[PDB]
Amino acid sequence: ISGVSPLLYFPPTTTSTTNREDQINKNTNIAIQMIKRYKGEVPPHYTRKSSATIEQVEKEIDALLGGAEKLRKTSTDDQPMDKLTLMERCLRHALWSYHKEEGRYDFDQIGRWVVYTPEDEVKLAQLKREVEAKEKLAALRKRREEEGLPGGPVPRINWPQEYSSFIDREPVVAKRIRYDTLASTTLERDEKQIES
Amino acid sequence: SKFCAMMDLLEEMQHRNRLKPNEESWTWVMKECVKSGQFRLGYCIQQVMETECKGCPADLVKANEANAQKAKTEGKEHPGHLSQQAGLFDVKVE
Amino acid sequence: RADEVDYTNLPAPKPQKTVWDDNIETEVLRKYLDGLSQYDMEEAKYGV
Amino acid sequence: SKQLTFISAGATAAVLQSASAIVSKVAGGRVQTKTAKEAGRHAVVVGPETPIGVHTAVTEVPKSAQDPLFSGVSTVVVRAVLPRAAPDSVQLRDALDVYASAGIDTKEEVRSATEAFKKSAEVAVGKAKAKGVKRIVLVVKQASKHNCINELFKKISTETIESAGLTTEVVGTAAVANQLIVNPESLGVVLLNDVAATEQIELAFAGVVGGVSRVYHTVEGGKISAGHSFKSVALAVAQELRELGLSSEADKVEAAASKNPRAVVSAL
Amino acid sequence: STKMQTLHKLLTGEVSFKNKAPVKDCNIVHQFGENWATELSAYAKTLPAEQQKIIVRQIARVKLTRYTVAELAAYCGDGPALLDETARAANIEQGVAFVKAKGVEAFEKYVAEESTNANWKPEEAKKFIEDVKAKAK
Repeated sequence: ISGVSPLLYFPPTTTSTTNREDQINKNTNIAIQMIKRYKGEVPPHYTRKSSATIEQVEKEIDALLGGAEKLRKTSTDDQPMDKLTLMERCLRHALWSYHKEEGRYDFDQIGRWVVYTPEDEVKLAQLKREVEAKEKLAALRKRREEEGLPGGPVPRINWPQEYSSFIDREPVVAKRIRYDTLASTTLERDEKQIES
Repeated sequence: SKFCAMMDLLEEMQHRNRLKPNEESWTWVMKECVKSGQFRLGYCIQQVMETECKGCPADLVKANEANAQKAKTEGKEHPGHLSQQAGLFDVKVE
Repeated sequence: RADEVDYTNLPAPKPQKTVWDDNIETEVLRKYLDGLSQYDMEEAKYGV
Repeated sequence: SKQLTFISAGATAAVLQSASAIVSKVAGGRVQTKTAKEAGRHAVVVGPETPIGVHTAVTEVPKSAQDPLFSGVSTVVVRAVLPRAAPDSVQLRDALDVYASAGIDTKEEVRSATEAFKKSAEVAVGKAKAKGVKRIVLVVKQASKHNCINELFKKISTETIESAGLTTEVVGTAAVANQLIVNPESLGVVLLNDVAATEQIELAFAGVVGGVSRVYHTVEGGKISAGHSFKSVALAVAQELRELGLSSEADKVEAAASKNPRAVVSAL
Repeated sequence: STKMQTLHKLLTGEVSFKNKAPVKDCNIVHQFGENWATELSAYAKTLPAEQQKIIVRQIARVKLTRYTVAELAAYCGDGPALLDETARAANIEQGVAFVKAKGVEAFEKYVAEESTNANWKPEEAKKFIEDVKAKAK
């Protein structure tokens, strides 16, 4: 900051009307395009051989396994299984794979009926962190939005020290510009469309 | 840290001077933990007063629990870098 | 009358890595925020 | 009868209105002035933002409009411009560096970037050969983020230039910018990689020299004028009228720009 | 004598800094003093005409270097001689927008804080705040 500078810094919010809607909408346009490229082409259409709902299938499975309850017998992890147990495991594994792909995340049942290999366990643990974290982030941004605090993150900086510690003003100004726009802008997508 | 200084002072008093801290001394420590927001030290001091002294001022115990609730909800119960998933080759040993 | 000073010599601008508050938002953006800090330090060293 | 195509890219309405008044008053109505967003010939683009359809962004120091401070300087600054997509869509300059990090395939984008750099390199070497210089200066931002776009830029620009037989010297953005503003006579031809910082440097050089008009070479093949201020736009219009085959009108606009930069329309 | 000789070589480009840093207004101030320009112009008078002209030209270019690249591109479009007035007007417009956005008292404290980092003289800061206030109404 050596030397008398020509101008004073003011918040670079010239286009303060960066309507949250438009910024989110642009984020949606960007996110979808990249996802489509990464995945590739929509897979070729498939016609169902039979018509049935997931809920109906789950109800039928529960009915089938409910009759064979007395017939079931406690078996240890290291003992050979019962035909009943084999059927239950297969059905629940398929059902909960479908549910984990759909979006419903009962992280207890998905654990019991889908987790076999330690690699599978690691993947589940990663999923549980992501789901809970994203959710709590929305809650934080919800309270943050209700307060009007800037949606974007704000670094823990003391710019008065920054100008003092530098010898040239150009990089110092730029850092303020970058982090000012970051906080000024929003960084959320229209998840409705992302999921779709 | 105010807490560290007071604990060291107590250590000097009990060990190098042979004087048993009273209820008043521990209450001051508990007040500092509550005031500073260090809700985990309050739990340990709470047991100390419940063990050596006769219980803890219920006003401070409730306040300490209240401090815990705040960061329990704020996503700051444990420093995040600690909670980051790591691996055998994913840890930076400085 | 010995050497006085090297006017050519300039003290390098000591960079400081930006530190972000430890919230859930930071953990989700840990990689992204780290990249910004690295870019900031690179800009400071080179100048722009 | 004839048509002049006005493109607006981040330009305030005042500049566009001034340009329209200047052309109407000078031309006299013989040549109409239509507004659009893309063109290949007889086009003037107003505003710092880069228009759609331009691959080279050359700029020089015209002898007539040399500022007294920069009298006698002769350096050509050519900025390479990658193809520009819609504002919502991800630009190539950013896609080429982010997709690689994300693991997405980057074959088509690399091919498009390679073609743009080759064309820009060919323009730069042609200018260098015309001026007689033996070595050109490549400018690449040394930020860690742009560790892929610049790498391709260097790999291709040096390949083409070395194939042509001239030398290349790579440099960053801050050092070259300071040299170009302070001691520009030590640089003959400087190519700039496609980055926002390089665009600002090109604008700063075009303005510090005293206000000039930049030349954009498009994919279709041709030259279109570009300005950002009253004087620069006025010079851009004067050159465009000269291209259409109007000498006296071009000279009058140039004289008015030299005399009264901010109020050329009333000056002439 | 050595200081003036070093400064002349530095401006001419013959002499580079230790780390090859850009020779801006800020860089010179930290070594050759705030008024390096004053002690250089007087020294140049003891040199032939060609060197005197080069010194004047280099000094003028260095003063233009006191602005950032973005500021030069935005404001120096219509020539360097008009750069200062254009930059001042743009800064004043920003001040007016700030005042209309978040009151005056905050703006007063904001300008004061900015003057601290800007190394601005109190008189210059007082003149600026008065000018923007007058421009408002």
